[PDB]
Formats: sequence, structure tokens, C-alpha cells
Amino acid sequence: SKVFAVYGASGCGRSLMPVANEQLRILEGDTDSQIVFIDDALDDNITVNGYTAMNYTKFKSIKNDDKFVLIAIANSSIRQKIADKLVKDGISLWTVQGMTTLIMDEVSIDAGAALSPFVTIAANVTIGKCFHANLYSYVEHDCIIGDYVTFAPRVSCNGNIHIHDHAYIGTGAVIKQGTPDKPLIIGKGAIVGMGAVVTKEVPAGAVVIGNPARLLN
Amino acid sequence: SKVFAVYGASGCGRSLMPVANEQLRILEGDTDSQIVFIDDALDDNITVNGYTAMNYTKFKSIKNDDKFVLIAIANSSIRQKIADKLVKDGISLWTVQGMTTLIMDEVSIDAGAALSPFVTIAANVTIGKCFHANLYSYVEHDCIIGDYVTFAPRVSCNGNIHIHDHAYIGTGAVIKQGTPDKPLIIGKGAIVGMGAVVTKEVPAGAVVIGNPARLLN
Amino acid sequence: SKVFAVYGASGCGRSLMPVANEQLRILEGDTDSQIVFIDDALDDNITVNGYTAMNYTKFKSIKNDDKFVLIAIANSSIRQKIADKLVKDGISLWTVQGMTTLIMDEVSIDAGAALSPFVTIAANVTIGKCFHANLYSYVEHDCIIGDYVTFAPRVSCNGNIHIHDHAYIGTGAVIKQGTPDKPLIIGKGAIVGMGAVVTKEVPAGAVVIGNPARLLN
Ligand SMILES: CC(=O)SCCNC(=O)CCNC(=O)[C@H](O)C(C)(C)COP(=O)(O)OP(=O)(O)OC[C@H]1O[C@@H](n2cnc3c(N)ncnc32)[C@H](O)[C@@H]1OP(=O)(O)O
Ligand SMILES: CC(=O)SCCNC(=O)CCNC(=O)[C@H](O)C(C)(C)COP(=O)(O)OP(=O)(O)OC[C@H]1O[C@@H](n2cnc3c(N)ncnc32)[C@H](O)[C@@H]1OP(=O)(O)O
Ligand SMILES: CC(=O)SCCNC(=O)CCNC(=O)[C@H](O)C(C)(C)COP(=O)(O)OP(=O)(O)OC[C@H]1O[C@@H](n2cnc3c(N)ncnc32)[C@H](O)[C@@H]1OP(=O)(O)O
Ligand SMILES: O=c1ccn([C@@H]2O[C@H](COP(=O)(O)OP(=O)(O)O)[C@@H](O)[C@H]2O)c(=O)[nH]1
Ligand SMILES: O=c1ccn([C@@H]2O[C@H](COP(=O)(O)OP(=O)(O)O)[C@@H](O)[C@H]2O)c(=O)[nH]1
Ligand SMILES: O=c1ccn([C@@H]2O[C@H](COP(=O)(O)OP(=O)(O)O)[C@@H](O)[C@H]2O)c(=O)[nH]1
Ligand SMILES: [Cl-]
Repeated sequence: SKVFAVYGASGCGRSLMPVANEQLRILEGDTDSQIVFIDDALDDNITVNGYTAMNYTKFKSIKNDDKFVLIAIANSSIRQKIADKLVKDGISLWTVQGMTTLIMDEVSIDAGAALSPFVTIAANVTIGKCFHANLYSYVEHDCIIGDYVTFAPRVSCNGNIHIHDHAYIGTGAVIKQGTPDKPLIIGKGAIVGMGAVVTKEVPAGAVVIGNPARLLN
Repeated sequence: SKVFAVYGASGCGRSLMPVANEQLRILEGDTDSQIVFIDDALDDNITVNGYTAMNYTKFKSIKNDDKFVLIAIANSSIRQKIADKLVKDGISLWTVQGMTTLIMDEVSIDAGAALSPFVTIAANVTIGKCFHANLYSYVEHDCIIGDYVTFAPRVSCNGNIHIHDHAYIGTGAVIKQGTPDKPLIIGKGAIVGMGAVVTKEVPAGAVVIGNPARLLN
Repeated sequence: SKVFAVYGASGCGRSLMPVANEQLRILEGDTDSQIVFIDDALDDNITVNGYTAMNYTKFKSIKNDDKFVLIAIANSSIRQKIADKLVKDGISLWTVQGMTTLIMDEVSIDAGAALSPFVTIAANVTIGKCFHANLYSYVEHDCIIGDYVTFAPRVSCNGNIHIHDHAYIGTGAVIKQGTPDKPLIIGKGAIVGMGAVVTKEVPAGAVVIGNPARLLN
């Protein structure tokens, strides 16, 4: 027996629950296991879009040794804190992908990724902990994505790009390919704004916007 | 018995007819009913891409009580005029979606929408009359789309956005999320240009272009 | 009997090999024929992502009358040189598309196209020799694409656009529709930069960037 959950019942979680259902019902062929929302805003259980939603205290109390959780919270510092709590409590992080999520050859993705519909992870890609690839995003050949990286929808991450931990890439941003000799680096905790056209390395902690991408003033 | 049509045999209709065929042949499992084009430019019937195409006078004359029409005319003032004519004539508006159109939980869409391939309508979205969602567009969580709204291809409509009646959103435009306390409003009859990066409310009747979006001068 | 290959085992080829496998194993229903990489950087054969990879001398030496090659080299002058060599050697150019590639009515595509996943080729489109349509690109109604044209991922090529030979369209670029009376022309060997918003004809050999697109200075 197993129990599944989506941690976060706000906009991120509500648009991931259908994906978690494709993962569980179709890709794992599991029509038996329950799936719920976990949300720490809750005191008493409620329902969200026809799913039971409970706080983490109540989820822990469920008498099952085999719990699997997708963290659907876009803020990556919260996501890391939750992931460390879940692993410490003996709960498994659970990667979810949609029926239209495309994974190519020699891809490595750490447990707990949220891979939305129409996402492509292309050849020879390595991805770290609890990656969020929102709708239509791609990661192309030979990229290395670090831990707790977050893509908004429709991110174009071209080949030979290294995105360091906790970076955020905004809606529709486009990133120029690197080369094998010089991968294009998005630094730790950088924020690439929606619609940014990134042609050069982004420093750690920088916020860049515009076409072409410049530091936000 | 039933008869189906795509109203408009120009570029919009010709790229929607295959979608109307996925809707009818696969999603409704209907291999019997005829589907035609209606176009008021026609005097004598012609064929368009192997489909009979006729004017509305001839379509009305068809002796069938059960007619279903998708309006494939991008101009929303024409679309409203046609929709009101069809309903007055006792003809049903017909929503079409592709095999790759993704609809999530608790979505409401008024009859007569044209939902193209690779479109996502995410959680808890409400959409009004004869919506056009062209190829690759998405509407994310908790959006409210009004009547006769038109998306070009690849529109990124993020969460908590309210698009009022007759707005037009151009190819590849990206719209920043609102919040539940302050939804981001695109005003009635506004035009968001192709590639616009919208970070703020757009006034009724405004035309905005650029990154970031500004009034067209 | 037949043998298949992807010519180019770098990033372009490695992200096309899974597509060539969808084309061969699923769309042609062929679980028998071998598929390999050809790459002229090789002296001795190697393996790339679990596929035999050999130089063109070794591929020619294979005793099979029935060879089919997809050229997965983005540089269109190299692609033309290879295509002419293959045809002169009596080897067939091979169009590949993914399971999620959408082709609409009355489309003509010359042999040897690389049509990636999530690509749409819409109604009444004509495409010339060895077209590259990378991930998520579309070509909308009544376009004419010439020979050895290359789209990066997520190109939005709207209706009534004529793209002349050897043009390159960069990641996420958006091109305004033409009209039947005035198709919007992208000239021979033009380069449209990633994220460019093209609202006007692009001269032959021009390099354009930005929103709106201007000559690169
Ligand atoms: C389904 C979903 O909804 S997932 C959510 C997806 N959302 C996104 O991708 C949005 C990502 N966020 C952004 O791009 C943000 O705008 C940021 C991070 C770049 C800036 O955020 P803030 O610092 O809060 O910026 P704020 O909104 O106050 O605007 C700052 C200024 O920069 C401009 N600006 C903000 N974002 C951008 C952008 N992406 N491109 C160009 N200009 C921008 C604003 O218009 C404003 O201009 P002003 O000085 O003329 O008023
Ligand atoms: C399958 C299909 O084809 S569906 C059709 C999809 N099509 C689209 O999404 C296009 C949507 N339309 C647009 O973006 C239009 O360009 C509009 C509505 C913003 C402006 O239209 P018009 O007022 O007719 O603008 P026009 O083409 O005359 O150009 C006005 C000026 O603004 C510039 N411009 C026009 N559109 C844009 C844009 N989206 N972004 C930046 N600049 C623009 C033009 O280059 C021109 O500049 P100039 O003064 O240097 O000559
Ligand atoms: C899976 C894959 O990876 S497929 C590969 C997909 N890749 C792409 O689509 C990238 C297409 N290429 C481009 O857009 C290129 O940047 C080109 C062709 C426009 C310019 O290339 P180059 O001439 O080598 O430009 P370079 O990178 O030296 O930059 C020139 C200047 O223009 C700026 N720039 C470059 N490209 C762009 C762009 N697309 N938009 C705006 N500005 C740009 C650069 O930041 C640089 O600015 P600086 O003068 O401030 O330093
Ligand atoms: O420690 C936490 C932090 C946040 N949340 C929930 O995560 C959801 C997501 O919150 P937010 O709107 O910040 O993020 P989003 O849905 O956009 O990622 C909210 O319902 C929070 O109550 C939680 O359950 N535990
Ligand atoms: O009252 C109308 C108005 C327009 N059209 C047809 O709708 C099609 C679409 O016209 P247009 O090119 O303006 O729009 P699009 O295909 O881009 O939406 C044309 O063939 C028109 O003849 C029609 O049949 N009746
Ligand atoms: O005549 C040629 C030219 C190039 N290549 C190979 O094509 C691949 C693609 O090279 P490049 O990185 O220039 O292009 P991409 O993968 O981006 O198209 C490389 O492995 C080259 O060795 C080849 O086999 N024969
Ligand atoms: Cl897309």
C-alpha cells in the first residue's frame, strides 16, 4: 500500500495535481492509492478541487509506511526546507511528469521533480533536487541544473547551460546556448525575469530583465 | 443526425478544421456526421482542403434540426455578430479542442470556444463566450476570461489574470501573474501586441507593445 | 531490408535521435531496421547514447541498397553539402517527425526534414529541402519555406510568411503574419536573433535582434 500527496494547495499545487494524477493513474498504472493535498495553512481538513487537503501533522499521522510527496511550492527556499523535513520524517520525494512530458536519452533527474505537461528534457541532461519545470519549459542537450531550481512556464533553456542552485527562470525567458568549452552559467539564486533574452552569464544573486537581459535597476 | 461546420474558411478556419475533426471524429467518436465550412464570401459552393464550403444562406437551408458551428473568425466583433445570428437561428455553438488540448480541474468554458492543439487551461479557470485559444496558449490558475477574447498563438496568461471582453492578446505575449487580492486586469477591447511583456494592468481600449509593455505611440 | 542514420552526433543529433526512433519504431512500425549515427569527426566507431556512431566512409561501406539519412546538423551550408553528397551516393534523405508533431491539411515537405516534438505545420504550408523545425516551432497557414531553412526551438512563424533559402530563425522569435497580397518575406541567408519580434520584411543576409527587430549594430 502507498499514499501520495501534493504539498501546496495554492496555484502551483492545483495546476500540478492533474499531473500527479497522470503520473500515478497512467504512468504507474495505480488506480488504488489515495492522493491528497498537504497544506500547512489548514487546521481542519477541507477539500480542494475534490481532493482531501490536510496539514502536515495530519499527513504524518496517516498509518502508512509508504508515503510519496511532490512539493508544489514554487519558492525554492520553502521547497528545500520541506524536502529536508520529509526525508528526515522517512517520507519519499516523488517525481511527477505528465503524459506529454518528453524525456530523452541519458537524462538524470533527482527525486521530487515537478515536470509539467509539454516539458522536454533533452539529451544528456543532469538535474538536481526538486526541480520545477513548469508548462512548456525545455532543458536542451548537456545542461546541468542544480538543486531547487525553478522554471516558470515556457522557459527555453538551450544547450550547454549550467543553472546553479535556487535560480529562478521567469515565464518565456530565452537563454542562449553555451559551448562545451564555456557553458553559459546562471549563478546561484539568480532571477531571470519573464521575457528576458539572456545572451551572457548571469551572476549569482543577480536579477536580470529585458531584451537583451540587463541588471534590474 | 447532426451537421457540423467551421464558420470562416480563411487562415483561422483552415488551421482549425483539423482540430474540429479531432473534436468530432476522436473526442466525440462521430465518424457519421458531415462537417463543412461556412463562408459568406461564397456565392456558389466550392471545396476548401477537401471540405464542402458554402455561404450561411445554404447552411441554413440544410434540412437538419441539429447543427453545430465553431466560429473560426479571429475578429471578435464579427465573432459576436455571427454567434448572436446562429443562436437566433436555433443553431448550436460548438466548442472544439485538439487531442493535445489539456483541461485541468474545475474549468468552466462557454460553448463555442476554439481550443487549439497544445493549449492548456489550468485549474479553476472561468472562460466566457466564443474564446479563441490559438496554438500553444495557456490560461493558468484562477483566471477569469470574459466574452469574445482572442489569443494569438503561444500566449502565456499566468495565474490570477482577468481579461475583459473583446481583448486581443498577440503572439508570444507574456502576462505577469496577479494575486488573489489584486488580479491583473486586461481591460475591455485592449490589444496586447505580439511579444509584449505585460507587468501591469492594461487599460480598456489600450494598445501595448514591447518589453516592458508600453502604450503604442 | 533498410538501414537508418542520424548524420551528426553532437547536440542537434543527440536531441533528434529519440525523434528518429519515434519516426522509425512507431510511425513506420519498424522494430527490425538498425539506426546509427554518422559523424565525420570519428576515425574508429564509438557509441553515443547506446547507438553505434561511425564516419561516412564506414556508413557507405555498409552492404545495403536501402539507406535513409536524417541530417541533424543545424548549419544549413553543411546540411546542403551533406544532402548533395548523400543523393549523389544513392542514399535517401529521410524526414523524421515526433509522435507529438502535428501536420495539418495540404502540407508539402521535401524529404529530409527534421520535425521535432511539439511542432505544428499548419494548413496549406509548402516547405523545401532539409528543413529544421526544432522543438515547439510552428509554421502557420499559407507559408512558403525555402531550402535549408533552420528554426531554433519555439519559433512562431505566423501565416503568409515566405522564408527564403538558408535563413536561420532563433529561439522564441515571433514573426508577424503577412497578407495574401503582401507575404512577409525573410530574405535569403537572413538571421533572426533569439527573442526577436519581427514586424517587417527582413532583407537577404540581414541579422536582426530585439523588440522590435532592428539590424544588429
Ligand atoms: C502560473 C504562474 O503564474 S507561474 C508565475 C510566473 N511568473 C513569472 O514568470 C513572473 C516572474 N517575475 C518577474 O519577471 C518580476 O517582474 C521580476 C522578478 C523581474 C521583478 O519583480 P519586482 O522586483 O516585484 O518588479 P515590479 O513588478 O515591482 O516591477 C519593477 C519594474 O520593472 C518592470 N518589470 C518587472 N518585471 C519585468 C520584466 N520581466 N521585464 C521587463 N520589465 C519588468 C516593471 O514594469 C516595473 O517598472 P516601473 O519601474 O516602470 O514601475
Ligand atoms: C496564425 C496567425 O498568423 S494568428 C495572427 C497572429 N498575429 C499577431 O499576433 C500580431 C499581433 N499584432 C501586432 O502585434 C500589431 O503589430 C499591433 C496590433 C501591435 C500594431 O499593429 P499596427 O498598428 O497595424 O502596427 P504596424 O504594423 O503599422 O506598426 C506600427 C509600428 O510599431 C512597430 N510594432 C508593431 N507591432 C509591434 C510589436 N508587437 N512589438 C513591437 N513593435 C511593434 C512596427 O514595427 C511599427 O514601427 P515603425 O513605426 O518603426 O514603422
Ligand atoms: C538546443 C539549442 O541550443 S539550438 C540553439 C538555439 N540558439 C539560438 O537561438 C541563439 C541564436 N543566436 C543569436 O541570437 C545570436 O546571439 C545572434 C546570431 C543574434 C548574434 O550572435 P553574435 O553575433 O555571435 O552575437 P554576440 O553573442 O557576440 O553578441 C553581440 C551583442 O548583441 C547582443 N545580443 C546577441 N544576441 C542577441 C539577441 N538575440 N537579442 C538581443 N541582443 C543580443 C549581445 O548581448 C552582445 O551585446 P554587447 O555588444 O552588449 O556585448
Ligand atoms: O511551509 C509551508 C509554506 C507554504 N505552504 C503552502 O504552500 C502554498 C503555496 O504558497 P504560495 O502562494 O507562496 O506558493 P505557490 O502556489 O505559488 O507556489 C500555500 O497554500 C501555503 O499555505 C505550506 O503548506 N507550508
Ligand atoms: O460575416 C462574415 C465575416 C467574415 N467571414 C469570413 O471569415 C473569414 C475570415 O476573414 P479574415 O481573413 O478577416 O479572418 P481570419 O481567418 O484571420 O480570422 C473570411 O474568409 C470571410 O469571408 C464570413 O464568412 N462572414
Ligand atoms: O561535414 C561534417 C560537418 C559536421 N559534422 C558533424 O556534425 C556535428 C554537428 O556539428 P556542430 O556542433 O557544428 O553542429 P550541431 O550539433 O549544433 O548542429 C559535429 O559532431 C560534426 O563532427 C559531420 O559529421 N560532417
Ligand atoms: Cl510552446
